[PDB]
Formats: sequence, structure tokens, C-alpha cells
Amino acid sequence: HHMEYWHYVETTSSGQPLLREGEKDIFIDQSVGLYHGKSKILQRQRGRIFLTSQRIIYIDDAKPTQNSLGLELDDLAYVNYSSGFLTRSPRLILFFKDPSSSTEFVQLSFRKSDGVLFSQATERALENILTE
Amino acid sequence: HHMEYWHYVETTSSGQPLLREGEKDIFIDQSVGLYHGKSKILQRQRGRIFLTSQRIIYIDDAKPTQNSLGLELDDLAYVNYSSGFLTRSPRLILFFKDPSSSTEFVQLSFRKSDGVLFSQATERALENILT
Amino acid sequence: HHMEYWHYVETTSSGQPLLREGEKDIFIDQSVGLYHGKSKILQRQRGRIFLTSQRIIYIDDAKPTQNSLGLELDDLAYVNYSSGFLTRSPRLILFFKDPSSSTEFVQLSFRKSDGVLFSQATERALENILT
Amino acid sequence: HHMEYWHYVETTSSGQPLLREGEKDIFIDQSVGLYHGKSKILQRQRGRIFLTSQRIIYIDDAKPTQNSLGLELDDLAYVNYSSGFLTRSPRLILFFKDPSSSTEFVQLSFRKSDGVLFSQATERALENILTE
Repeated sequence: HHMEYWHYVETTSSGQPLLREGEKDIFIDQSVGLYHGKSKILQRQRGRIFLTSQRIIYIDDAKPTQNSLGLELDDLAYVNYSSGFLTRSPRLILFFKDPSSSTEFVQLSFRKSDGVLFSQATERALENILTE
Repeated sequence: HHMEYWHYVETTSSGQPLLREGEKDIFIDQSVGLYHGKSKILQRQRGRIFLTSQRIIYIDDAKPTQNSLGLELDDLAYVNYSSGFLTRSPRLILFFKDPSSSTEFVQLSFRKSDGVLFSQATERALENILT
Repeated sequence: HHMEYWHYVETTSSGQPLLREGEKDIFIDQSVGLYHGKSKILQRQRGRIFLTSQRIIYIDDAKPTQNSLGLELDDLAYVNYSSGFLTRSPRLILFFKDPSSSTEFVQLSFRKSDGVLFSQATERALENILT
Repeated sequence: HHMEYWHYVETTSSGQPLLREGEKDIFIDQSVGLYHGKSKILQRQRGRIFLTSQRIIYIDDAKPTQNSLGLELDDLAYVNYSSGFLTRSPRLILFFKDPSSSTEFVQLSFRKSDGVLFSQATERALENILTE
């Protein structure tokens, strides 16, 4: 289940995430869907994606105050961009430090952008945490 | 930087590695080279690669008692096979649980086989450890 | 759009394809599905895949005398194996010499094998035609 | 040999390509190296790359009037972007309509950019020719 790694995120009525003390937004993209391993996360297929200094946050388009999710950058070891040759959309693949299985990873799927600026910003934000 | 993750492996002159208490031989392949991230590990470009129940072990062809190295399966998180379209040889990429940088990962490069059987065995060996 | 590139293949009721003058059986794999570009070919999702000296032939499991198709090796330019990290199954991707669009290419999807032996045989069969 | 597919291109002293009647530049990138199949093209490792309505053109940094090369878009069937996971630089892979072997293809290697805008423009320019 994807909830071992993802946590619930509160938002305003308008779909703005409520961020932690000193947590700052770095980048945002639109119309992103989530995967857990190779499978779509049902009902989390169209949202805005936010990168912060601490987290990747998915804000559900349809029900932002219910279906929004967060992932800690501190739980990640690598991110890898995949450009959409076999997949309909380009994908950003997130690798965890401590997966329960190699089947457990996340993907962000970009339906209205190539996802390149988001992925580049995420690579940098991850590297800042890793190198410390 | 590769020595953060790999350890020295004692062998014999004929290239037989010293295994641990209860550590079992699973699969071996020949003429493998090692990468650390995108770069070749310089003195480790032609060796046998050995999968055990606990480790991946590189046994150097030219200098086995000196240049042989081991990696704990317990330090890995994911594995990915790449078939060699843009690389001279197929590659098995290994991702650490705890990399100091996301530029640090392992590749095994298969110069005289396709590396499929070795990669499949490693997938299974790693999954046994994770689960 | 896939019917620009694939042709109808006559079989028998037991799923044996009608081969041409001097056309020889090279390799077969089971439980394969077909793609045209990124999309599944709808009635061609479970069949045997057959490499001959001249063609790749899909023999449909459910309706072999109706839904079986052939592709000329002479219409291909490149082949690429993808190991199935993000796809449920490994894929063999085939690139046409003369695509109407660069969105048009073939995939074979291997549901009950890794497709390596079939892919390796196809690489060789295609190279024989090209050279 | 890479010269079955590539042709000589004339330039000005300053390294500006001399274009055909009605041929127009679409995009340019810098610090690109060439591959023929998996191997570097020696001495064609640092140049500007130009996309035109008809061609991809490599302008050699060191000797532009001698070592510049052109490829016809009409000789291509596909282009594929590869994002630099195993390769030091991202790559744009060019597939020919009529290779003599599957070992014969070209790569553009991007040493000072991610090559994304160039690759996107090339995909579009190719598609215009293919669809006719």
C-alpha cells in the first residue's frame, strides 16, 4: 500500500497546501497523476504537484482537502526522469531509502508538461538533503 | 568514492574468494567490469562476478588477491537491467539504500554475456533480503 | 493504423500458420501481446509470436483463423529490448524503415517469459536482412 | 563509416552555415559532440548544432570551414531523447530510414544543456516531413 510512504496533507478550500514552519515552495506543475510501483493510484490521477524544501506534495484537483498527499524528501535515495517513449506521459521515478520490496517506488506522471523543470528542481532539492 | 560501499575481499591465488559462515554460492558470470556512478572503476575492468546469499563479489582476473571487492546485498534497494543500446555492453544498475550523493550507484558491465541470468538471480537474491 | 504495416495471416484451426515458399521457422514464444505505438492492439493481446526467416507472425490464442497477423522483416530498421521496469512486461520495440508518423512503431509484450531469447533471435534475423 | 549519411557543409569564416534556397534555421544549441552508433566521432566532439527546416547541421568549433557536417531530415525515421542516466550527457538518437546495418544510427550529445528544447524542435521538424 502507498500509505506507508505517503502522508495526509491539509490544504485550504482553494487547494493551497498548509506548509510546515520554515518550509518553502520551490516549484509547481499541473495535471500530474500518481503511480505506486507500476500501477496507477486510483483517484489520484489529476492534481498539482508541489516541490518544497522538505517534501513533494500532491494536491488533488477534485477533492484537495481530502485526497492530497505528501512524501518526505528525507525518505528518498534517487529520482530518475523517464521521457515518455513507452509511456503516454513522461515520468519522474522516486526511489526510497528503505523499500519493503523493489516493487515499492513512486512515479509522478506529467500529462500537460514534459515534467523537465520539475524533475530538475527535485534532483537539486534531493541532492541538498543527501549531501546534508 | 566507491570504497564507501565496496569492501576488500580475500581470495586465493587461483581466484577463489573467502566466504563467510553460512554464505552460499548462487551464480557466477565472467568478463565483467565495474562502474561507480557513470565512471569505470579503473583497476576493476575484467573479473568474474559472483552472487552469494549475502554479497556481490568481484574477483579480479589479473590480480585476484589484490583487486577483488565485495558489496553487501543488505546495502541495496533496487536493481535495473539496461540492454546495451547506447552502451557497448549490457549493464546491471544497483541502487543503494543510503547513497552519500544520488550520483553514486553501481553498474556491472557484461562484456562476454548478456548478463540476463546473473541479473535475474540478483533480483531474486535482493528481494529475499528486502522481504 | 496498425494495418498499414501488418497483414492478415492464414492459419489452421489448431493455430498453425501458412508459410511461404522457402520460409523457415526460427523461434516461437507464448502469451505475447501487440502494441501499435504506445497503445495496445485490442483483439491481439494473447498469442504465440513466431519468428521466421522472412516475418514476425502473431498467432492469436482465442481466434487464430481470424485475428492472426504478419509483419515483413524487410519493413524494419531497428529493434530495442526494454526490460520492464515501468511496464508490467518486458517489451521488444520494432522501428519501421518507412513510418507514416514517428508515433508508429511496434511493440511485442512478453507476459509469461522475459522475451530475451525471442529478441536476440529477431536481432539476428533482422541483421541478416539488412546486410 | 559516418559519411554515407553525413554530407559536407560550407560555412562562413565565423562559423555561420551557408543554407539552401528557402532553408530556414529553427533552433541552435552549443557544445554538442557526435556519435556514429555507440562510438564518438573523433574530432567532431565540440560544435554548435543547428536545426533547419530540412537538415540537422553540425558546425565544428575548431575548424568550421573544414569539419562541419549535415544530415537530411528526409533520411530519418525517428528521433529519441535519452536523458543521461548511464551517459555523462543527455543524447538525441537519430534513426535512419535505410540503415546498412542496425549498428548504424547517429547520436547528438549535449555537454552544456539538457538538449530538451533542441530535441523537441527536431521531433516537430521531422514529423512535418513525415506527415508530408
